[PDB]
Amino acid sequence: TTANTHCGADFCTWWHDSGEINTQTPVQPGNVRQSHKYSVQVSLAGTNNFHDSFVYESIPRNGNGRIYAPTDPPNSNTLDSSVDDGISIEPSIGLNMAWSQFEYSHDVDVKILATDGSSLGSPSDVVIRPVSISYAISQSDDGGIVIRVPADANGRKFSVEFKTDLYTFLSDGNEYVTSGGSVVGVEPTNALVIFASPFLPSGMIPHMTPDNTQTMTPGPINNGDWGAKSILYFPPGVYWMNQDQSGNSGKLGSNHIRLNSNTYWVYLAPGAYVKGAIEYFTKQNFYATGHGILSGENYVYQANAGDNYIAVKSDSTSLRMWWHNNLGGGQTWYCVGPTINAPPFNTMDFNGNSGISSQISDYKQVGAFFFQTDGPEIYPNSVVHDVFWHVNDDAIKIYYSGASVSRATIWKCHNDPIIQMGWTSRDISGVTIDTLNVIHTRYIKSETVVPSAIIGASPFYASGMSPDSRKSISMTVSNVVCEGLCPSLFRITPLQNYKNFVVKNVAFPDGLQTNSIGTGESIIPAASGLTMGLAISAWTIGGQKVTMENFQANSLGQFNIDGSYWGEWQIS
Ligand SMILES: OC[C@H]1O[C@H](OC[C@H]2O[C@@H](O)[C@H](O)[C@@H](O)[C@@H]2O)[C@H](O)[C@@H](O)[C@@H]1O
Repeated sequence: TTANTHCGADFCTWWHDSGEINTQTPVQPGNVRQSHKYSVQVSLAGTNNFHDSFVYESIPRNGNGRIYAPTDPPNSNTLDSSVDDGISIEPSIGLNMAWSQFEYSHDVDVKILATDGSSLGSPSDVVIRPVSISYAISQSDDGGIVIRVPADANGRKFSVEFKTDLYTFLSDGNEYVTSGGSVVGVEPTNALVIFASPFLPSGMIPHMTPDNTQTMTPGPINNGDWGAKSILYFPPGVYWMNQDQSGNSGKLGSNHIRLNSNTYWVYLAPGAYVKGAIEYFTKQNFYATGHGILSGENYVYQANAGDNYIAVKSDSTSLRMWWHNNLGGGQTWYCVGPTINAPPFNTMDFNGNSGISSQISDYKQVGAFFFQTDGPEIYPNSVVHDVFWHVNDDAIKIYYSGASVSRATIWKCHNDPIIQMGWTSRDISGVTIDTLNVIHTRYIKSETVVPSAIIGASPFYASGMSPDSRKSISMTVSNVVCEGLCPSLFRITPLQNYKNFVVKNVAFPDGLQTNSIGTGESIIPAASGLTMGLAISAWTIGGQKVTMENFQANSLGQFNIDGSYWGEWQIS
């Protein structure tokens, strides 16, 4: 019952005294859903001195089921039967995502055990994704699995996957099926993700004083409790929105934290767990830092913050995990360390002015089983590095110039592309995406409106628009790996020109899908007056090179780029 943790400058783990094993319903407000299957421990490398590290668990629909309002009884099916929330078969197969985070600055051993005492398999049955980074894996005599994790300034963020635990997603091209159809993905029934995080840069832990910092108290977050100081600090503990906007208690998922303008910094301590969402109002540079968790698990699908947090989609008022609707100019969001869990909608949007950028690093998103759970906006000149995002919508939204995304690992469900550049005509240059590891996908359908592809551009979102020949998109995408039977490299509906668009070092080691659903096929249709200046090199599939003689639709590359673009693009 008492956990044995360690927290020094070498490594740091933590626990919660209100962990709850629960695979079916919401956890109690002050409890934290804990893995029903795995325990994780950490020791300095080779010292056999293991310390407990809490393993969190997230489940499709968060135990709430198909409900319209956050006050509805769990699993009461009040959501309209016609609404596809992005979840179908997943609960029946027991799909869930568990994870553990610790901090480190020296080589450690990470030990995994099954909590029922059984064997997880031998080390040869263990795969760690992304496969670009290999680990030494051994078996302890109690049947555990031990992973040597070397010190790394950028940390490590990886999925540990056991052969006998893998589920095979099958699709008939319209829905997932329990047998027959075609294989569209193979991934853990019981996912286990490890975040071996570097300690925060000194500057990203704010220096706190009584007048400087509102220190929160573990328990119900009632309205106004977050105060109006420069810093909102959640020390270790569990916190939960407990009221609606009018101040009525015992209601979960019925409000969010509308910060005062004074408050420019949210700090989540390692071992803080906050059921809520953050909307900033400041006009200075603003911050979300620290190794705690912000969870949307009490919110219903599409929870509408302008309409009592019910399940009615609004592009303007459905709840973001990180939000701003009040303008400013020359602002930068610094996001270093946080994990978000179980977002009900799009995860981040800062509105009001065009003047905004972000520095995002060591930033994680888990338990995003709902549709519309896109990654954060990639505002102009943003620098993103060392991220791990589970998504069931657009992962990397390249809508703005000058941005860099580096060392991103994406775990895709079944909706929209990895990189999204469409929905409207855009002028973009000076973007680099390097070291992109797509470790899972499980597309049900082959689609272009929501592109089932690595690099995609959706057609127009609103009607009555035309493609713009005086706009162009230019970027460099390099060192990409998609693992598993993968979707197409490109599905782009051209809404403007593409020029100097470099795609280099792209590998599909397990091959593209070649089934009758057709998801493996890249599609770039004709668009009169527009160029498709794609320069592709070092594209391999299944270990074999894609060249100018096997790129085509019915060959290896499956690249159905319209003949009208001939000469504008090259594969070498
Ligand atoms: O974020 C994009 C989109 O995702 C969800 O819809 C996906 C469905 O789009 C339909 O047009 C298509 O016919 C289906 O096959 C797709 O599953 C979500 O429902 C929607 O609100 C979002 O805009």
